[PDB]
Amino acid sequence: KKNLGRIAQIIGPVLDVAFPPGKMPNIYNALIVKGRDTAGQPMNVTCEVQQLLGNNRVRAVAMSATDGLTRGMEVIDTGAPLSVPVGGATLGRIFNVLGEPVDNLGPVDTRTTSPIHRSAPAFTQLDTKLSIFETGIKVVDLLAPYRRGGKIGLFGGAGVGKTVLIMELINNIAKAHGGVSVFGGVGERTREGNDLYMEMKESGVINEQNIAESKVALVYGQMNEPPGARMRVGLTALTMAEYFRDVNEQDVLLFIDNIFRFVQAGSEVSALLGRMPSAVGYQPTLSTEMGSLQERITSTKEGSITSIQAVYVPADDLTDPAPATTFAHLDATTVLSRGLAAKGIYPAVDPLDSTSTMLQPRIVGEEHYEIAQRVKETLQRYKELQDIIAILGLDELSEEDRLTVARARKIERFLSQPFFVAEVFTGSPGKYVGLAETIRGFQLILSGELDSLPEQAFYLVGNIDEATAKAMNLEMES
Amino acid sequence: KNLGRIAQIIGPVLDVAFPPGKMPNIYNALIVKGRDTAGQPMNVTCEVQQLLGNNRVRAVAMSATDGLTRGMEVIDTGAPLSVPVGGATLGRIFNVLGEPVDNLGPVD
Amino acid sequence: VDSTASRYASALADVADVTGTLEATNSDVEKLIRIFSEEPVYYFFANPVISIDNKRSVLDEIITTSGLQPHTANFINILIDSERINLVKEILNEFEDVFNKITGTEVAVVTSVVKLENDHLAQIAKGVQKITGAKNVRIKTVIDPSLVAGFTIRYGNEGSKLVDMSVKKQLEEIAAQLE
Amino acid sequence: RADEISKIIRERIEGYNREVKVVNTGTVLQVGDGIARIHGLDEVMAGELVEFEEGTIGIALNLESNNVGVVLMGDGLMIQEGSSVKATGRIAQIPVSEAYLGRVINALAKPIDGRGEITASESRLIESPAPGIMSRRSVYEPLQTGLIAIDAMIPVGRGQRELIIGDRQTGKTAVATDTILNQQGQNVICVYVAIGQKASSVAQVVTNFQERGAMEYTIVVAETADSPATLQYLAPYTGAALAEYFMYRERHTLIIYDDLSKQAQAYRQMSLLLRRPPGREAYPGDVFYLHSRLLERAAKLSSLLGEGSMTALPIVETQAGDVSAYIPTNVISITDGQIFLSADLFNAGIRPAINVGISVSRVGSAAQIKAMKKVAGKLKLELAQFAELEAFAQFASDLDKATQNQLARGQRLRELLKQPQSAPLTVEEQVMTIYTGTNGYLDSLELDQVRKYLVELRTYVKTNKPEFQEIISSTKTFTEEAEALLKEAIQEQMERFLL
Amino acid sequence: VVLMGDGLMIQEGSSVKATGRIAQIPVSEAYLGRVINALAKPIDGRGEITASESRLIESPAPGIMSRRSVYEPLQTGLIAIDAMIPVGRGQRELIIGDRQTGKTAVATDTILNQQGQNVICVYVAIGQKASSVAQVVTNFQERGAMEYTIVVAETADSPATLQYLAPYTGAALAEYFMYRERHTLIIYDDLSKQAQAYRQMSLLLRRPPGREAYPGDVFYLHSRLLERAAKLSSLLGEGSMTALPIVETQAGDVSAYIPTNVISITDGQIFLSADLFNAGIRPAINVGIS
Ligand SMILES: Nc1ncnc2c1ncn2[C@@H]1O[C@H](COP(=O)(O)OP(=O)(O)OP(=O)(O)O)[C@@H](O)[C@H]1O
Ligand SMILES: Nc1ncnc2c1ncn2[C@@H]1O[C@H](COP(=O)(O)OP(=O)(O)OP(=O)(O)O)[C@@H](O)[C@H]1O
Ligand SMILES: Nc1ncnc2c1ncn2[C@@H]1O[C@H](COP(=O)(O)OP(=O)(O)O)[C@@H](O)[C@H]1O
Ligand SMILES: [Mg+2]
Ligand SMILES: [Mg+2]
Ligand SMILES: [Mg+2]
Repeated sequence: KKNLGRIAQIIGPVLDVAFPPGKMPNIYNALIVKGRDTAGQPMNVTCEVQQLLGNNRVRAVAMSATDGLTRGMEVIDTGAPLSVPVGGATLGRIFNVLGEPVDNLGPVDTRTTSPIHRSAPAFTQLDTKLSIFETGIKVVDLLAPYRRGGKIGLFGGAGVGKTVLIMELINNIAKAHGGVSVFGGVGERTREGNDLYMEMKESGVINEQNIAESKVALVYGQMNEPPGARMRVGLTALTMAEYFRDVNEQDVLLFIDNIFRFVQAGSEVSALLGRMPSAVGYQPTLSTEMGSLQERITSTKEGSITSIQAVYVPADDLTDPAPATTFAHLDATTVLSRGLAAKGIYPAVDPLDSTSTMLQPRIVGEEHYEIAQRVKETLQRYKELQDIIAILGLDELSEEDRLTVARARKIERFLSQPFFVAEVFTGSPGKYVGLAETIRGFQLILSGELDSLPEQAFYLVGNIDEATAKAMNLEMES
Repeated sequence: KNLGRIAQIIGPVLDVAFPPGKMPNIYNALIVKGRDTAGQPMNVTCEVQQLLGNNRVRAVAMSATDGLTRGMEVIDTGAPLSVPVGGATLGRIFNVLGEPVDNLGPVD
Repeated sequence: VDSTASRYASALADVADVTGTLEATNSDVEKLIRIFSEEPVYYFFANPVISIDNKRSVLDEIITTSGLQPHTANFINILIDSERINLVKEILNEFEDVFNKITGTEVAVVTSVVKLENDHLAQIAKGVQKITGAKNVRIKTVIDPSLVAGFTIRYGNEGSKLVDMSVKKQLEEIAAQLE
Repeated sequence: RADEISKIIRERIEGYNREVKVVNTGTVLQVGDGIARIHGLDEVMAGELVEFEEGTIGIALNLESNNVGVVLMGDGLMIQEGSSVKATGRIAQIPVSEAYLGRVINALAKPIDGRGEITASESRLIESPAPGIMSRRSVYEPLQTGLIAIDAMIPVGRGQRELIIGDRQTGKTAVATDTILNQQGQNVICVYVAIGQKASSVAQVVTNFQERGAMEYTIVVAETADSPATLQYLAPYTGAALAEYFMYRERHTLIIYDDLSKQAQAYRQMSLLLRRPPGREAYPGDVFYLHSRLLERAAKLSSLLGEGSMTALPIVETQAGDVSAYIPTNVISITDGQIFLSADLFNAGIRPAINVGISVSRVGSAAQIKAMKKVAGKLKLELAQFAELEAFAQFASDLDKATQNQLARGQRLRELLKQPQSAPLTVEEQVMTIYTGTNGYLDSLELDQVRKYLVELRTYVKTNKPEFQEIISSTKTFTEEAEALLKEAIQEQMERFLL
Repeated sequence: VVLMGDGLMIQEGSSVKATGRIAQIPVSEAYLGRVINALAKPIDGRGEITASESRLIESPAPGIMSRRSVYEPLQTGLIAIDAMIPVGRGQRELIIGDRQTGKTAVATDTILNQQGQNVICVYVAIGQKASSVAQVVTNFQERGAMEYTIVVAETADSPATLQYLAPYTGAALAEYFMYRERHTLIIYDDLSKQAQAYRQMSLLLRRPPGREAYPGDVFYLHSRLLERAAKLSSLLGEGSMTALPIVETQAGDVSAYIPTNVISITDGQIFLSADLFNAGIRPAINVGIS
């Protein structure tokens, strides 16, 4: 005997639903429109109450296409927020925003479901253990080491390598991970989700037979989806991540590509809700919508989520409010560059604009910390000299400033690395580089014992030994 | 054959109110029957830019609105600005309205 | 003028005009204005919080005692459904101006220091129908002492067009002696 | 608000004690700025086509509580206020059939080529859903553009979204046109959408298709700049739904959007007239979702659906090469690769002005055939060498034979890449051109001799030794039998071209 | 009405009572060592705070006669500050920089240095990540800095009304000790995030916006906040309140609206730059601008 609504208005994906005066749905509750098409009757238009409007009327945002909805259809209030299946039944499965399987398999076991709107963990239940986390990448392990159990951001514009670098952090880590990984695809290419679903199966992670032993749950709301769906994809993936943290008490990896598209979709429907926008046309509730996602990610004293997010940066502008509101939530930010990707240095990580909480001597060690400083002191000094050498060139620099230019020109190429994922672009095989290899490889450039080698010997080699073996062939071949 | 009334004059922009059925469509020329400084008739030509709803158009004047009064009669021409064409136009300077402003008589 | 209050009142007049209840509807509209003057009665209809269902029941009882016209009872019911009861007072006042237009009547205002006689009123009505073109002319009187002796009339579609000779002699003579 | 017009209100008073359904027809309240508000139509669906008395169609999109906002497809310059409207019942469709081949067509799929009516039996939705995560597979067939610089170095596969991006007058329409001209032998249906362009410019392209027989497998969806902003916003979704009729009927399809840039500015025009709050460069927030509804419909489908594909080549114009601009950066984040046509090369006569080092493709080696994977791999590494060797060339100025050879090789590698307009090269001819230029069989020629030599060399192999074409068209691999049979013809052509 | 919580259960048409009071805070000596909310309710999970009095959350500043000149040092332990940009008791010194440049670590080292200086410290953390606030509390409590420190924490999961009121919750605590002859230090970790919470509130109240859609009274937001930090005269017991606001900039853009406002309010600024930071100069005081 649920209360029954009628649709009053349809403006895009935003529906205004007229309810009886005694009973109104609460904010964030899900509504099921009856729905109708040419062939059949789909109840697959799920809504979500945003605003109570008055005159016994709510304002809801649809999670599907609203084409084919008529003013005056029956709307069913579910009485609860949007619930999603969680647990071991979600392992190996691709989901909608609505928690519904897309992978053309059997229906999921919905004995255990969970709402997508939950409060964050309490201040008491947090853990303060600062463990380092190794990724196999030379820019990442040296100059911005990642937080085991914390938020991590990959910043950069279009076509710089956020997706290729995030597929390297799945490749190096998620198979070596002792727990469940969760991928959340928010506003990305549906082709890229097809490749990841094949990369998981080919790597043995999503096994075709005995699918309940898979340790990856995929959640996809991509570019084609309506903007109300793409707001709630990240909350569907996060609800499934925080089941394994709270109930199964496992360490969880949470890859979300892209969380900018989570913001951009919340900006599009905020225009339809009639709200007064903030700077750059963004929604006024931007820091609260963004913080409602990121404060549910933090690790508890039961389990631990590590999230690696790709944050798209519009127009290469890190001062844009949607990149800027993300920086406050992150333990490590890996800013990718376009000027480095235009050179072909990959991963195109800006080594000075990429930061970390972890790069402190009580965490990384004293040997690691004193060399991460000396790389950044070298690349800062060469950053300052690129107005003198922009016009006059190298010829007018002093003996010391030419030596800092010479070493920093070798540091920048040894920061680059071939990836396993990028073996279909270049053909060269990727190299995992351990941190013990990374610290000693930059000890040699800063001590100057490899000043005789050419600079192209350091480009796209794993160890510093491969930079030595490449230096032979450039010196040998005549 | 339609008479409208000026509803408002805000700058060069006029709003003209029409009867409910007889109604100009967009880009038609409106001829505002105005009065001059001294007291002679002089007409102001306009062009419908917006149909505002409630039988009311929004027009942008082709001349000065200085001295127009809310409630003067406006002729709907039924067509946009028609301008003389031919060999009668050669050697002549014209207005926007197709009116000769070179003081050599009318365009025959 | 074309504002929401004016827009509704014009509709109400048009339906009366069609059905030939212009005299009959006008009396009812005047009757409504007495009803909605009261702060308590107006407040009950106007506020959003009181339930709409309750409002109709009370409204129906009010209509029965009032004995309003069949459309006039609808017109208020239409206002209530479409939320515009907060501007009933503007709408009712607006209707009077529209109602004069339909008849082709005009209104005039004449003011004096002391009360005056009916033949003066009829001759002012003659002059106002002359210079205005009332199909018919109408008249109102407001006694104000702070003038000297004259009469001021006020007419037009709005209360705009004004001619007088009481103190405009004196203020005119100040402004003519500064010349 | 819009409904309180006093005719609508007056009608209401008369019928208050009454039940009614005005669900069938409606009354136009106002027409202005590309949208019409319509009282009535109490049972239209969202996204339904509505019909007017003048014949203008509109898509019902803003279904408010008393009126309906209808997005006018066309000029509303005739729609009289108060006129009656009609709920069609159908929900934003174009008719689509096999009879669209050879036809130049509108955004409403009406013929504009003056050649009569077009018969159709089926329909397809304008806003139709993209293929899902399981309805796809990997892009593996090549789509051959005939331009050597694409087909060797930025190769486009079937099902790939590839961006053609550059400044104005840099040959963007040419790369799109020569790709359509190359699909003669293949079972690929091309669709050309011209959004907001010169009508003279579209008429040249249609005539170039008639002249070369490309208009037996091509639909041209033509809006002009004189056309209203809604039809320019609509026309890529029309041309994509023509291209989805063949995709889901197991055919392969090629869609070209000329100016996705001009669709973005027509939808910006629409939404600023709708008084919607914009963002960067005054584009609204739905600008990403504008072009990602469109380009996610391009997909290599799985074998469970029949393996249709749709290669989308959108064209985006940049302003002085601003890749950081909002509309190029949105489409780069949707597209699988991009082909940068640069204006320094176009002004230097390096047509097609393809900036090879900055142009990427996501399926590089998966697209190309095994002859192209084997032969053009040495092409990609030589231009990696020659890009660094053109640097410090004038600084050194004493060019030794470990460099002066590798530079004069690299200048004639560019002469391989120059093609004339509206003349593609077959895959046998591309693997024959890249083979000779990489080995150095052109080094004794001058820079004004390589272009004339290779034309005499491809005409030699068509006529005299056609067994080279038999190997590459059948085996699709650069065989040792094919390599020797080519070298024999290189020797004969050097003997002929000298004397 | 702007809500001090999420309005999820609130029903349209339900009743709502007016409390009679404006914005009070329970206040005592027992807040020392407690991590509290913007409502001064303890969120560290260590028991209820015994508090008898109350102060107003928006209480007025001391006047011109209620003060005296700033004459006593407040040592930060950073030789770059205590020699060239000195902060005294009663002074408002802004700490302004970019992201990840040393803003908190300057301000934390100030509180840690007050170990035997006999001052009360209040750390307000507006809009800051809860694992970042829990790491600051853990660093304080390990050194014994929590013996004299209050931490007021509003993380970004909280609604915007509580982030807006977190500095006024902290400053009303500081004025409890300033008026009882104690000297107090208050750090607002991210004033820029107080203004963005106040921008959100005023844009959902449908107030007309200004530069960067901030309301016009976002200057009066920080001015009535920071003018509360003062050194009182000898008649008022001569207690002090040193404010240390923190404002981030966008790659050093002080042409931005909120840093331009707060620089004009405080009694000086400490510029931390990222170029001096990466080149080894730590703490990265950009002195010629400071
Ligand atoms: N490969 C080529 N060889 C020779 N000429 C070419 C080639 N490609 C293009 N052109 C010439 O260059 C001119 C510009 O090309 P085109 O119009 O195709 O580019 P566009 O960028 O689409 O131009 P616009 O932006 O003005 O529409 C054309 O006149 C064409 O004749
Ligand atoms: N004097 C110093 N010596 C060495 N390292 C320092 C010094 N001051 C700050 N740091 C380092 O700077 C890093 C960033 O510091 P902090 O977080 O305090 O800056 P912030 O501006 O508050 O950053 P955010 O904007 O992320 O809040 C810290 O990890 C810290 O180790
Ligand atoms: N490590 C790498 N090596 C070679 N090329 C790369 C590498 N990383 C990225 N790229 C190039 O950049 C292109 C776009 O990168 P992508 O991950 O799509 O960027 P984004 O995530 O910003 O969209 C890739 O198609 C690839 O060609
Ligand atoms: Mg990407
Ligand atoms: Mg063109
Ligand atoms: Mg900090």
